[PDB]
Amino acid sequence: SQLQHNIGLSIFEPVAKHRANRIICTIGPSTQSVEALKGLMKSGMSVARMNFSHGSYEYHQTTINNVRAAAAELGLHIGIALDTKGPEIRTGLFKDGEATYAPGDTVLVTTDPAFEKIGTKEKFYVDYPQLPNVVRPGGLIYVDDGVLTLRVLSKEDDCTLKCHVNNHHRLTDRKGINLPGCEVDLPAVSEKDRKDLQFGVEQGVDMIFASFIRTADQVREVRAALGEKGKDTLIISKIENHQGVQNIDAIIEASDGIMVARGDLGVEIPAEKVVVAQMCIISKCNVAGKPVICATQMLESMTTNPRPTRAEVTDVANAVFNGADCVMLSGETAKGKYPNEVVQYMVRICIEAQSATHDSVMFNSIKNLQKIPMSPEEAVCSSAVSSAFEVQAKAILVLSNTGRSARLISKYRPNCPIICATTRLLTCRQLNVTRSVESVYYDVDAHGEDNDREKRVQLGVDWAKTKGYVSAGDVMVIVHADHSVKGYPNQTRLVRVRE
Amino acid sequence: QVQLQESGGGLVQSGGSLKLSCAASGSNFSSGRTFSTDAIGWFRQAPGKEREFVGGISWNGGITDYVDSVKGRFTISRDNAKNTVYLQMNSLQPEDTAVYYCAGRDSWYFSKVPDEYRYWGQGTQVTVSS
Repeated sequence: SQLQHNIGLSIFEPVAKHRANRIICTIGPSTQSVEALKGLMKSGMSVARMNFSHGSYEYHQTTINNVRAAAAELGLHIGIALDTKGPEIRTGLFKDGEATYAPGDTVLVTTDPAFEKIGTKEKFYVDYPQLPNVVRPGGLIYVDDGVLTLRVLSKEDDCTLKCHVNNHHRLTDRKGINLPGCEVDLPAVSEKDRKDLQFGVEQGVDMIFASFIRTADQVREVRAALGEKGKDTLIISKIENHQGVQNIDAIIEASDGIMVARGDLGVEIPAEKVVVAQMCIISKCNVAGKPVICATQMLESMTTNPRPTRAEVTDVANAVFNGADCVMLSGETAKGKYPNEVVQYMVRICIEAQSATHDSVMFNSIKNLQKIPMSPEEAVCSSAVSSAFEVQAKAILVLSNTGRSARLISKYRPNCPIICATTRLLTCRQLNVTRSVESVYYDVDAHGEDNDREKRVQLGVDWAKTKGYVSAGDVMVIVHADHSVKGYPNQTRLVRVRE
Repeated sequence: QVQLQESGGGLVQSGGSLKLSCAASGSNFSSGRTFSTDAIGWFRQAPGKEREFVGGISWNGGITDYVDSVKGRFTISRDNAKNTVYLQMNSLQPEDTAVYYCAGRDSWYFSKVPDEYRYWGQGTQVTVSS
């Protein structure tokens, strides 16, 4: 019981855990250099995130080329994630970057590209063409996350409106709109959104963070766009509105992982609700054995300060306790004055949380929910974690070439590293968002074909030993596939490490 | 992982003073720990002895402790922005003649047990003649 584990904690005793959670970093102005990426990678970054709501394909080619190079230099497998622009009434590029509005002020609202960047306190530009035809005089236009609100007074022109400012506010370039009436019929992939995805498939990104995913059929839309050149790339639905939360079950089923965009949620639902929404979404993701990421508002105030707030830290800790596979920094790492320090604060938070959770309870929970008869595949990975616990194993070594196996083995939340020995690089890269896994590449072209699966097991065990996991007389847990199976691993082996 | 670099030893006059300096590099990338996350201890090894505690400092300097022999005479402080620990030794005596090491523990709190620290400097000679 956690209760026992809690009363057994000492703040003074060092912690021993090998970090199980994974840290996702956003690249931007202050971390795009190869030397900076190398510092991100040394400090714990598992996936670099390309936020495409910003920058040209040239800025984003620089990031791809630079993380690959930094990665190479380090000999690591770092994921690359293309976060989409998303459907989003968006508006900014203000004249002088900004404008401030007082209550009572009248301000034009135009869909004319002529003022798309000469946006002033008096005339600015809203990306939605159908605004005059979808918002009537009287209703409200939520500008910059339900903060600045405007009352429509007249359709002043064919595509311009004259609006009444309710509350004061300071609008910076590119602020999102949240028209309170639905029937905006917003697409799943804007025309840019598409074009940004071929560029991602064309450059070999490992995962898409599809943005403003509301229904499962959208997660299908994203997929189809990725094409067959990209049939094998991960789609991570971004749950950021009440509709996502509403259909979280069929979104989970049709996606490959889920990201909880906490702040974006909190525009529409209360804070105290958002808390629950995260417990809920994360746990459903645990049970489905799919990767779940916490998103917005992580260690926010360490974007300008050398340390975050105690509350923000119990916030990250909670996302871990709650069952998150990864935490994602954004802006802390992308525009910030301390990227390597924030990423190293995140490592220390995970280990301390990890150290603070009972090792077994998640296993027992996820096990006691499984229906019986289990399938072979499920049982194999279940019994692995189970054996490992029972014999006190120091590492699970699975040989999986897509990695489905490692995600199953991690779904039981063992208390030791999972070492995945894969013959695919993509798999090395994509596994970065799954708890406790650490991939190891078996270059078949370089070496034998390893049909006896012996070289690969040495590979994994050599690593386990050099990485400090396992040492002479430790018991390890090998999960591979028999020579007589269609796909999947069905064989498991309990070895002892020999000096 | 983290390396410590000593400096500041030498010969001093009975009643004189020195300032020992310890400069830190690297990181324990595995733990996300750096010099600034770790407590620091100062230990001295007198001729033919083992290596006893002198004083210690918490991660952010908020707590320090000293062996009674150096209380009122020695002061530990640290500048985490420069990655440095200081030992200020005043009214030095012949009995303080020893080799002094700084050591960094992978904990926010310090200890007086040498075996509880994770990385050390090479150590510096301090000799006080009268």
